[PDB]
Parts: sequence; C-alpha cells; structure tokens
Amino acid sequence: MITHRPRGIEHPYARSLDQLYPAIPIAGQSLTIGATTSGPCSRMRCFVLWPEHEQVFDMSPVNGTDSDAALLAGGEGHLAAAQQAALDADNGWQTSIPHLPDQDATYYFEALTLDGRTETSESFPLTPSHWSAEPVGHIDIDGDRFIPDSPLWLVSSAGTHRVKFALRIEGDEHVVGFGERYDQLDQRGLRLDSVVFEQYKAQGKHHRTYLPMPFAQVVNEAGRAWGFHVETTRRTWYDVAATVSDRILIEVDLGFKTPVVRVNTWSGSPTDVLNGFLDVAGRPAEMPEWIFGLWASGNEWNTQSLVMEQMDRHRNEGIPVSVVVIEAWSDEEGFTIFRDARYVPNQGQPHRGPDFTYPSDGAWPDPAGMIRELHERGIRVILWQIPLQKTDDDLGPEALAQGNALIASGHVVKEPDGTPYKNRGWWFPNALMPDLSTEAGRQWWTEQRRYLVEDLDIDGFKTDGGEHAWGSDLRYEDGRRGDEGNNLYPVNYARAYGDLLRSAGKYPVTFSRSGFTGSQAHGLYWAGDEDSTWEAFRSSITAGITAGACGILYWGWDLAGFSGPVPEAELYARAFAAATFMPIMQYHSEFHHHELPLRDRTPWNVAEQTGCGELIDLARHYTRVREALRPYLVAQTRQCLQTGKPLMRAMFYDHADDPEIWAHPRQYMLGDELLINPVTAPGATTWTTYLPEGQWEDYWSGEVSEGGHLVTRAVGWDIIPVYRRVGAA
Ligand SMILES: OC[C@H]1O[C@H](OC[C@H]2O[C@H](O)[C@H](O)[C@@H](O)[C@@H]2O)[C@H](O)[C@@H](O)[C@@H]1O
Ligand SMILES: *[C@@H]1O[C@H](CO[C@H]2O[C@H](CO)[C@@H](O)[C@H](O)[C@H]2O)[C@@H](O)[C@H](O)[C@H]1O
Ligand SMILES: [Ca+2]
Ligand SMILES: [Ca+2]
Ligand SMILES: [Ca+2]
Ligand SMILES: [Ca+2]
Ligand SMILES: [Ca+2]
Ligand SMILES: [Ca+2]
Ligand SMILES: [Ca+2]
Ligand SMILES: [Ca+2]
Repeated sequence: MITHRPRGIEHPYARSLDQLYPAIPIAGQSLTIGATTSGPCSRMRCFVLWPEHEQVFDMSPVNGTDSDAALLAGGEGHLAAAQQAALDADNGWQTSIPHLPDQDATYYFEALTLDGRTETSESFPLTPSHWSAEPVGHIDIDGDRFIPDSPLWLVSSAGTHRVKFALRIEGDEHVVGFGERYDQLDQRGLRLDSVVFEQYKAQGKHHRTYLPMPFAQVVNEAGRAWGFHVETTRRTWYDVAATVSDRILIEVDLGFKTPVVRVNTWSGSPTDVLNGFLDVAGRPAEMPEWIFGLWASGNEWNTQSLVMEQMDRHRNEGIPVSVVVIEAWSDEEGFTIFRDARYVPNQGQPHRGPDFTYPSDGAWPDPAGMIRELHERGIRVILWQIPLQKTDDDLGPEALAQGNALIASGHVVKEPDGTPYKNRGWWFPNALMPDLSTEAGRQWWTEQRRYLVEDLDIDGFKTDGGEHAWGSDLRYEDGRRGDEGNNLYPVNYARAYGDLLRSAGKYPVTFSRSGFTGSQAHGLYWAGDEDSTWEAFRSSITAGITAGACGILYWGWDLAGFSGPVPEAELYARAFAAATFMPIMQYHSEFHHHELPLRDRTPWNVAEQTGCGELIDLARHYTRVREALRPYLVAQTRQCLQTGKPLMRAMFYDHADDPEIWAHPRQYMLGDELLINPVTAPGATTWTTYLPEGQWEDYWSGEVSEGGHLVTRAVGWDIIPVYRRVGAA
C-alpha cells in the first residue's frame, strides 16, 4: 500500500516522508513530493495531470533528513548513539518540481513491488497558491502602527490559506511577550512562532515553548508602551524586525469564508497594555496561601512508604514543605486508581472511594490515611494526570473498559473520518485524547477522578502534557477543527480540572506546563523539562519573567533541573536561593527506572551524591527565608490581581523610563519592593546588580545604596543579591 498525506504527520517543526513540502504549495517555488510504501518496492512514479499537459516523475528512495528523523523521535534530548533504535520500517520515495506552475492539477502514485504487483494510490488535488495584495480579506485593527498597504493574502482556487501584514516599530523599542520564552527577554531581532509544542529540554537553544501566546508588548525608552494580540488560536509567526529592521512582520494561519483577522491593540503605561490583554484573555484566580511554601516532588516516590519517608525527613531536618506532588501513584494504565488497589470491575463507569480495598502489603495500603496525616502536618497533596487514555494491547480489563467507555461516550478528539484520534507523538504513542472542548466532555473525563477529591481529599492536580494533538483537520465537539482546537487544548484541559476542584469545594490548584491565551485564568504553571545545567538555570529565569509579562502569575520551575545525575553542589545552592524568590518554589526529579544512584533533588540526596554536606544547612536557611516571605508573597499577589502586574516582574513595568534596565535582563522585581539578581555563573565570589533610581536596602546586611548605579555584592552561597526599596520613615 502507498501512503501519501499532503500535510504529513503534522509535527509543527518536522516533515514526514509521505507529504508535500511546502504543505500548501506555492506557485513559482519548488515543491517536494513524498510518498511511502508499506512493503519494499523497485520503482515509484508520480503522475501529475495538468490541464493541457501530463508529466511523470521517477521518484528516488530517500531517508529522512538528520533534523526531521530526530524531531519525529522527540528531538535531540531523546537521542544518543548509545541507544540505537531500529531502522525506519517505512520506505520513503521522493521527487520534486523546481518551479511549480500556477495551474491546478491532480496527481497520483504508482509503485512496482518486489514481487511484481502494481500499486496505485488515490488521486490528490494540487492547487498552487500565490500572494495577493488584492483586498481578499480585512485586518480589523485600530491604533497607529499598522502599515495599511502591508496585507498579503495567500490564495488558491480552493480559498485563502494565510495572511501576512506588518506593524511599525521605532528605534528605541523593545518587544517582550509571545508567552513563556526561554532564549531572551527582548525578542527584537528574532524570528519565532506561537504553536503549542513539547520541546523536551533545551527550549531556549531551540527557540520553542510549551506556552506560547500571539501577543506582545512594545516598550520605548521614555516609558511608554503599546501592544498587540492577534485574536486567534491558529498558528502565528513573527519576524520581529529581523528582516526589515523597523517592521514586525506577522503571518497568520487562516481557516479550512471571507477572512477577517482581528488584532487587539492598546497603549499607555506597560501595565495599561498588559491589563488590556488580560481583559481579553482572562485574569489570574485567587489562590490559597499554602501554594507559597516549598513543593516537594520526585517521580520515584512510587509507594506510600517512599512518600512518607521523605515527608518525615523534611520534618526531622527542619525544612518544612507545604505541598507534596505524587506522580507515580496509579496503576500506570488508567491514571484513575492507586497502584495495587482491589475493586469490582465497572464497565468503565466512575468509581467511588468505597469501591476500593487496599492490600496491607501493596504500594498504597491506606492512601486516605496518608492524605489525612499529611493534612494534619499542614502538607497538601497533588496527583499527576495526563490528558490521554492508553490503548496498549497489554492493558488490564479495567483500563480497556475505561477506553471503550471514553470512545463510546463520543467525548474523544476525532480524525476527519470520525474515528478516534490516535496520538501521533512519541510519548504515550497511539493513545486516545479526550475531547475537553465542551462542558459535557470535560465533565465525563473529570467525573472518573471525582472520588480522588471528594472521598480521598486530595488538593489538586499536576496536569502534565496537553501538547499531543497534531492535525489541522481533527474534529472537536465544540465545532472547531484542529487548526484552532489543538493550541486551545491545554487551556480546556487545565480548566476541566480546575472546575472539578471548584465543584468539590476546593481551590482550583492545577499545575501545568502547557498553555495558550486564556491559561492566565487556570491555576499554576512550571517551566517544564530541563537538564541540571547553568544554561538551563538562566533559561528558566527568562521563562518566568516572560511568562509573567503575559499574565502567567503563579509560575515556577524544577529548581536546578530534574533530568540526569543530580546537579553539582554549587548549582543546587544558587538555584535553591533563586527559587526562594520566585512565585512557586519546587524541587523535582525525573524517572530513572529506580536505578542507582538515587536521583532525587532533595537537599539530603544532593548533599550525599555531591559530598557537600552544607547543602542541608543551606536548604534550612533558604526555607526559613521562604517561610518569612510568605506574608509578602500573599500580599503582593493580592495586589497583582488588582493592578494586573506580574509577581515575577520584568524591570520595565516599574522602571521603563530608564534605558539601562535592558542591559540586565535576568534581574527582576518580586512584587513592588524586592529587586532580585540570581547568581548564574560557577565560581562567582561577587555579583553586580543595576539599581534603578531611589534608595535600596540590602536584604541581608541592611546596607543602603543610592539608585541609578551598578553595585557589587560579595556572594557566598548563603547570599543571593536582593535589594528592598527604602520606604518613607
Ligand atoms: O518527551 C516526552 C517525555 O519524556 C520524558 O519521559 C520519558 C523518558 O524520557 C527519556 O527516556 C528519559 O531518559 C527518561 O528518564 C524518561 O522517563 C519526560 O520525563 C517527560 O516529562 C516528557 O513528557
Ligand atoms: C511530565 O512527565 C513526567 C512524568 O512522567 C513519568 O511518570 C508518569 C507517572 O508515573 C509515567 O506514566 C510516565 O510514563 C513517565 O514518563 C514528569 O516527571 C515531568 O515533570 C513532566 O514534564
Ligand atoms: Ca543526528
Ligand atoms: Ca542527544
Ligand atoms: Ca507487470
Ligand atoms: Ca492591499
Ligand atoms: Ca488553517
Ligand atoms: Ca462498582
Ligand atoms: Ca504488546
Ligand atoms: Ca543531562
């Protein structure tokens, strides 16, 4: 059998061997044509039927490019020569047309198998596009930066596929936004895009993100700002004065109708602009004070005994924790039932607490007892989730019935033919994806988990993933196709679990890595997966500041990285100090098959593996600081909800009339009063901070400094440079 899918697998940054490239053909440019055969073949030809002419291309056998092959397996973080996968079972064939005629056509493929059978594909349409300056559609945009003759519309006989247009930027302006970004604060000079994607590690090196938004603010050096928001959940691209040094070129994917693109715009102070966006996107929710203590997490805490051992160690060491996340809690099949729990089969109906008996010798002999006892100690409990339903052939009967009930409910993301979407990604491959686009779909999925909250009394969810939907033509029950619904997915996912919690009398404490416009209203966020490196530490600071600048208020990260051997002692020290002055303070460790040595990011395990015993005393010190900061974090957060400002706050919000702030993009304000400057280089014994105008007090020594100047500070491991505004007497 011959496979050709014009758009391919629809990984946002990679091509498969069975597609057109570009996926939307452009007249006068090259067109690469790919197809695969299920069996081995001696020949493949592409027949292209033009109105007056017919042409036959002899295709050549090909392998994926080094870049494309890598990306389809989850990228370079999932790849090493040390672990060699088998070769591709598919047999790619390829040809190209160097200068595509502007004529509509049809094409098909013909293969000769090794045993002598002729296989022939279906017929496919070829409708080349061209860029038109005719008023095919309309950009609905106010303000003074839109260049009115700039719109170009990508049109074919089929319709209108994309639009590009430009906004004017001035010589002293800086561009901050586009959601959570890992590379740099000021995006001027860069080309980027806004598509939800799972980049496993090194997000800053690859210029991608889990949490994009089609929004940015533009700030001058006099302190005035404007901003823009392309009001869409389709993919957008930005050339931020890279190609033309005074133009932001914006390209927008369109539907599958007279196209109208709405662009919201604002001007005023930087705060005015962000508030404008928040009025459209949604605003952060009120949260309980316990979110501001230390969060403890470790994927290898997979028994009640292992969790409680770590909670007892925190207590015995005097390093208090406010939250424990448990990831490996479930049967690892349905993510609904604690591992080893016994119960009567349900036909995939929701369970209640009394359905379960917990063996005394099982991994979780009394999960309700764990939660009650942790609650008595002032510790809240968060459980991990994924918006996927496994369909492995080796699942037990309960998980199989749950998947059949999901499909049978109708509440599943669908392929264009109506059958269920099977995950195209590398993680949880071929899993079903629940349709969380309507109230009924969100309720169906979360009702399966309701007993965890109502009967077991858990306090929230780590709503991991959400980036899994690839396919512009997927179908959602809200009426959207994938080209709109796929970026929206993580917003609906976080919302679904927030609503479960609210319905059960609790705060909507969800903890997610992915999102889009609207994510501001739905819980807490962390910066995703990274290595334990200095570069990742720097990237994570950038991620928090940029996420803050788009209204993601309750942000944190895996301090010192979660992946690989434990961080070196010095990195753990500097990162732990920095994390103390960020919105959510949390340590975490990646799954390691319970191999040796232990990879927990606990202060004691890191101290043990590094031979650096003083790390436990350091964690005591900074956790005391964190506890003392709680009233400040609570009050400043309340203020942030009224003002619209970030908590982890770029300098331009309060000091945009000072041009020197842009030379120090990894210092930031924590609320109104504290200026933070993490120490991000190994071997540093001093560290320099730019202070803006006003008087500033050293957090540690009380020493007063005049603002408008650089200052230098000795930085032993017990110091992170922090300056407090000097108030009126
Ligand atoms: O990118 C998908 C997924 O990758 C990790 O989980 C799977 C697995 O990845 C590698 O094989 C590592 O060596 C293992 O330790 C991991 O368990 C990430 O942990 C996960 O967050 C991510 O979504
Ligand atoms: C999301 O993924 C990681 C957790 O995934 C691992 O653990 C779950 C639960 O035991 C397994 O089902 C899964 O196969 C594993 O990969 C988090 O540790 C990480 O922080 C995150 O980004
Ligand atoms: Ca390679
Ligand atoms: Ca690698
Ligand atoms: Ca023959
Ligand atoms: Ca025009
Ligand atoms: Ca589209
Ligand atoms: Ca039952
Ligand atoms: Ca099998
Ligand atoms: Ca590593």
